[PDB]
Amino acid sequence: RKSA
Amino acid sequence: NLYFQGASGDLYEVERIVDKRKNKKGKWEYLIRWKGYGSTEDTWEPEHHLLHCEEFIDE
Repeated sequence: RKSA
Repeated sequence: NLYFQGASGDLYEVERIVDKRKNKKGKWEYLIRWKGYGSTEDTWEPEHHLLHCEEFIDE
């Protein structure tokens, strides 16, 4: 996922 | 003007919602076209990490  | 919010807290700009589906827990996920990326990078994201933003009107 998006994060960092 | 959509954004995804990361677990880290940061906001990532969304170009558009491509598609929608219900998951195994009965919750909605959206296929995200990320701004600056193409379709090969589309990812399914939970509804509760998505935000909609508008110019501030003191109302």
